[PDB]
Amino acid sequence: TMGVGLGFSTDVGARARFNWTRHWVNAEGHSLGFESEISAPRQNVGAWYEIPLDPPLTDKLRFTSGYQFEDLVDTESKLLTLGGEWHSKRPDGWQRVVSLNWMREEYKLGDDSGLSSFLMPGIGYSLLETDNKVDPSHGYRLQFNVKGAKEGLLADADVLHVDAMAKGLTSFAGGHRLLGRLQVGGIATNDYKSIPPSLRFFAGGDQSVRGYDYRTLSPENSDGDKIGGRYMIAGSVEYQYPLAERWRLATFVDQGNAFNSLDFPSIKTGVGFGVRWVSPVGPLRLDLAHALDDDGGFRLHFSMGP
Ligand SMILES: [Pt+2]
Ligand SMILES: [Pt+2]
Ligand SMILES: [Pt+2]
Ligand SMILES: [Pt+2]
Ligand SMILES: [Pt+2]
Repeated sequence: TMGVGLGFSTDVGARARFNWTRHWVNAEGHSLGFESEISAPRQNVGAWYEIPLDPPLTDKLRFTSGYQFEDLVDTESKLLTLGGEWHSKRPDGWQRVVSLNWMREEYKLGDDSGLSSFLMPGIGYSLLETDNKVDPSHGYRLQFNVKGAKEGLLADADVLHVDAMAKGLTSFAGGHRLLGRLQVGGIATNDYKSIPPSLRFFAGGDQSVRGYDYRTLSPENSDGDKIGGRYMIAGSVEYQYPLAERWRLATFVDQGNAFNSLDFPSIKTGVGFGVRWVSPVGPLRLDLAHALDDDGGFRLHFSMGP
């Protein structure tokens, strides 16, 4: 299968995606792959190899490697990664993923720098339940993921990173939709300074807290630079009114922040309204949001997501 993509976002700007899938390499049903995405603030390249186990569809190994450059707000990171995964799914729909990932990261947090490396195991569970694929009328997504590391065991620090997300949709009356969204993240450690950007948390953006620019909701250090938070929350509620076929009208309320203290979350609130269009290039969403907290102006968001 082949793929090329063009995109735009308020978050990262113009964007190009590429995919290369090779669906059968050998008699055991192995799959080969490549993918990349190029945007001004972020560029990455990736490869993957797949081996079907038994049952062929729900159990498999996927070996992967990757590179990602990221220059966002006041932090930069060159991230190199290798990994092995074992996917397995029970009839509920609960997908477990057992992973072993090694990574090396060159990073700049504010006015400093680092290079650190980790071999970290992770486990994930997912659940996805919807009615159909171009017109979903109700459904949900549950995602849970924990990874961790022990210093000495190829790690500059001890790490316990946890992230979880939940999406839900209901249609009621004559096609009136309600959309619900929650996301939480946390990392526990005894050496926060050795902890690179990829393991820290940021908030704000199209799919996070609308009304605020991408990854700007964050703790700052002594000198006033957004260096990344130990924790995050992001929640959103959206009402959609079907206005025409392929056209919906949404209004929303968002809340969220990235923060270092459970006692001072400093929750930010965004509100707004937008237009949704299921176009022949994808679900496009164009939003107008007024940030109510901090120093709030008005903001234009563009995105092409589910
Ligand atoms: Pt999977
Ligand atoms: Pt990692
Ligand atoms: Pt998600
Ligand atoms: Pt602007
Ligand atoms: Pt896209």
